[PDB]
Amino acid sequence: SADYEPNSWDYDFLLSSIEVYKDKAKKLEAEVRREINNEKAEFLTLLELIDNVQRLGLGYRFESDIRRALDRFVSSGGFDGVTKTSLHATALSFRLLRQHGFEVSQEAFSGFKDQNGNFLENLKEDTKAILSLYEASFLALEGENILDEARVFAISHLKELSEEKIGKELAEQVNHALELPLHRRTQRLEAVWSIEAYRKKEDANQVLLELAILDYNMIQSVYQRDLRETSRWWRRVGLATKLHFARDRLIESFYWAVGVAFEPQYSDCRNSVAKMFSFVTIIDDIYDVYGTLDELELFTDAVERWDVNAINDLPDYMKLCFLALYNTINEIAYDNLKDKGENILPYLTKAWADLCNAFLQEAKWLYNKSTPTFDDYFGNAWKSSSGPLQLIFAYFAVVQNIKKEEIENLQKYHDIISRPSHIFRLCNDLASASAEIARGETANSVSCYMRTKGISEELATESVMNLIDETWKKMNKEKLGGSLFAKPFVETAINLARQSHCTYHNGTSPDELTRKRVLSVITEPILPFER
Repeated sequence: SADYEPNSWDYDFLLSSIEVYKDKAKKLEAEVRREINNEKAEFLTLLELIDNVQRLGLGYRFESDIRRALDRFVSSGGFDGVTKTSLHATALSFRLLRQHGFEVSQEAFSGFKDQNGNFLENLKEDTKAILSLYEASFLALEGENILDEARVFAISHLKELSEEKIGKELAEQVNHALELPLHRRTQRLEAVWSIEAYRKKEDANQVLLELAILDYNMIQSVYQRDLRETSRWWRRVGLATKLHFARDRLIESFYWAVGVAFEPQYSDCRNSVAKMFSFVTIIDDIYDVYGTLDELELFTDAVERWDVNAINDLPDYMKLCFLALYNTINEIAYDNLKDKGENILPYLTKAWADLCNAFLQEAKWLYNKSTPTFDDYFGNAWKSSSGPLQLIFAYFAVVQNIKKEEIENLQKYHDIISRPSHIFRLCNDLASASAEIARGETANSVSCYMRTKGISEELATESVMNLIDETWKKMNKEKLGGSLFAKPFVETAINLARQSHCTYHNGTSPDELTRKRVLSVITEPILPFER
């Protein structure tokens, strides 16, 4: 059928003094759509265009155009011949195809090996192709050994590189890929970086470049508006000021939400997740350092009973904390009862009851100086991260028609939200591993892994790294098909993982990097286009 219905992100709506900005955005967008649709353009060129469009942060806007292009690139058999011509073309086309649900085999790289079954060592000459292969390897599924091998062959060459041999441009490109592959970096962060990079190319498509900048700043404006309303709500609750021991992480929480749902039409999800993580921060502090087991026991009990007529059992500080959570969640339940005509309160309260219990378990292991095996510890840790609770709330804010089966699967911690949480927990612990280890702390996935396997931090650190890689492959299959959930929500879940990779780094300085990123994504707009 024909679809003439409007999009929640069309400039005609998002840009309703400004009339000037709208017309230009639409004109630029029109020309870009024409290019992606160019029926007579060199295939490799078409693919490189799609790649920039996406890297610059505009893929969500030309989603159907790109699928259409990839479709005729396959039917015409342009892909079959490419897998025999260039490595760069194969890898790039492979990544874009798999990314868009297309069925591709790892055997498309078998033609770049030798009799020994190894990639031709001379391929390292074309650094560009090596970068492409690298990026594509990350979309590997379980079993695809060729891709795993390709990732190895790629990193070897990229590390042994230098600006002097490839140039300041390609060099900056290699360092970026290594820092974090495209498939794992959040879309908003990758866009800021690519836009700064593209605007320096002497042959960069000006129309596309202006559109990227204009669109990026437009979306950022929504975030600022979103954060403004949420900052008002937060300050209204005043929970952060009344609890002298608690730390305020509203801005950091919002930054985190942007990684989960960057599309402008997702303000609710963005706000729901920002608010939720904000409460998680305070409650986490309550169980981690402030509360005594007797009190923690009472609070946990209160969240399970979800009875407002029993807050007088809690000590003053928890009494305030509990009522704030109680109302906030009931608020969200109301919104859903009003919009979807469904009572989801049980699902939201269960998520919170579960989290608190995970927090309680850690408080107990800590108090009793217990030493659970990695499996028991981690099993509890990926839940205490709040990752699945955040996804359960995201669900109701992302899907229009909720399905009893889907929510029941989320309630059972289906792979869709558990896998990303595994990564969430692992990236957090990895970043603080060295610190907590040299301090005698054992409450950390890496530390726990060390004790459970009896190996060095270096050894354990690698094991955790490989653990993440495996999780990504299983996570990639979920999105590729055979999922109970709609692909849109599968991507949301995965974004939690992506955000995890970005908010947890080694270090520019660590605290310095977290400041720059939050500013480049929320506060400071991108410098206007220069002709």
